[PDB]
Amino acid sequence: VQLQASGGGFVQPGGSLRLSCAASGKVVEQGLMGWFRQAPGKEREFVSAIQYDTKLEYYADSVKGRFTISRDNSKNTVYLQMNSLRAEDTATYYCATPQMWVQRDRDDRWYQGTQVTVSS
Amino acid sequence: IVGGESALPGAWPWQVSLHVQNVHVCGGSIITPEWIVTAAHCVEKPLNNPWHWTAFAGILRQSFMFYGAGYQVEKVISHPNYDSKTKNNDIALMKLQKPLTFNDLVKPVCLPNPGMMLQPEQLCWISGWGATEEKGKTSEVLNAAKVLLIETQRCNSRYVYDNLITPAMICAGFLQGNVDSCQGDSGGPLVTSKNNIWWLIGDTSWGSGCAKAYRPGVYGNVMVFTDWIYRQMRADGE
Amino acid sequence: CSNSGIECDSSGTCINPSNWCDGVSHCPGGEDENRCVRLYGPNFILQVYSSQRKSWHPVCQDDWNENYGRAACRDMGYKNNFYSSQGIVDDSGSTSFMKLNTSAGNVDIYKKLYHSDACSSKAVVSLRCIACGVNL
Ligand SMILES: *[C@@H]1O[C@H](CO)[C@@H](O)[C@H](O)[C@H]1NC(C)=O
Ligand SMILES: [Ca+2]
Repeated sequence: VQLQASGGGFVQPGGSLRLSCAASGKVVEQGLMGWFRQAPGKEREFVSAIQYDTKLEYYADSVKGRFTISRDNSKNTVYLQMNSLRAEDTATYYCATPQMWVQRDRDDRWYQGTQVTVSS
Repeated sequence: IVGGESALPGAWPWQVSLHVQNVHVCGGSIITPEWIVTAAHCVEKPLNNPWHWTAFAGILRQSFMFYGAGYQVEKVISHPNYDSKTKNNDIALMKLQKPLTFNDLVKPVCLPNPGMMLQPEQLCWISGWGATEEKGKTSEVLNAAKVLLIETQRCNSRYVYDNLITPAMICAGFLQGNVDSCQGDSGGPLVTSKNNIWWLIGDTSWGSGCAKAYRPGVYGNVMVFTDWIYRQMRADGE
Repeated sequence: CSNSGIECDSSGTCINPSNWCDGVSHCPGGEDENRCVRLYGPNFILQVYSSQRKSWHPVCQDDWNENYGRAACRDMGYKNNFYSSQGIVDDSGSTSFMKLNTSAGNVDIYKKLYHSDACSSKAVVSLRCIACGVNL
């Protein structure tokens, strides 16, 4: 499956953003979709995940309560609604499948995303 | 697996394909009808949830691993001292909801005993559905390859992994590359034959690239983890 | 640990080796009482940790049978699994053994054995709990 993240930008602290993840390929391989992020010099951090039927979602502790993950299956698009953004949320945000985010090579970088910057 | 060949039915009957939502994500090794050894980096949140996982045994091809032909996972247990940043203690266990049926195609591998007295460059085998080339896609077919143990002294040299190989890790492969595990082989077996028995001595843990020179594969040192494994199985039984 | 003490896994709690596998749980997670049986070497020599001698010792074949072997397999976490067992000549360099007390009662398998300097059968138990490690 091929994934394309978009919707990032520069926002002020407390502002909001909505990211999109366009997927092309077999839907039977998108049963679990996830977002992760990476700041310069820091290890990548898993953010959120959602089941295809939307009956199960996941949030990391650092974003729980502020982010909301959702799906539109008529478009095969995964959304990440990010509210109450802080400077610590600045990173490049990517979307991926488990077969992509579980990596034998932790520093491999075949994972393209969208840049999100929070600063005043 | 880079630089290997296709596996015949029953060649590696302990190998399983571990699926998240019916897509291969990691390999594993059968040790009892219900227990599978895999890697902790396969099951970090949200993949610590057994609901997501199914195991496929005795099936060489991903396309024959249909929804419903797999064994639902009941428990997922990561090593309590697993450190994701350093990859240290990278081992996990999965318990199946129902026992496997052992036959010619599905059999367990033996846990290693203390005092195996393996050679410094012991001959080993790796298997899995990982990519056969760097940056490649998951293999449709189960592959396998011969790799040699690489002493931790040599593997920690400044031009290899530079003191990153802990006592809970072992290196295997070739310093000249060409044969190695790769993306998609995580959690699968590193086995060796001794006294006419196949022993599980490693689980595919990490690497830098695939089959590159002076970057061999690093595997969880199963021998170090056997006390923890027995404790988990003992606590489950009663 | 100090003074040849054994660490309770990685908990930071060290106990005297005489309290390792002595039937009483002294470790925070009971680590001293749940790994008292092991299989040594490529020929599966059954060994049990002796609290009296503070060391591992092979199990003497005297009076041993499959019921005792199955209890040993269960103590190691193999549940109802059992494959094979044999009395073999010891070659692990052992100078004493763990011998079976036939009238020991209903306790843990490692508490049915006592330290003994000789086996009457001149053989030690080799135990395999599951049929494993065979391919094409
Ligand atoms: C065997 O067990 C019985 C019952 O607990 C005990 O009275 C006896 O002393 C034991 N024998 C040996 C040789 O330790
Ligand atoms: Ca004790």
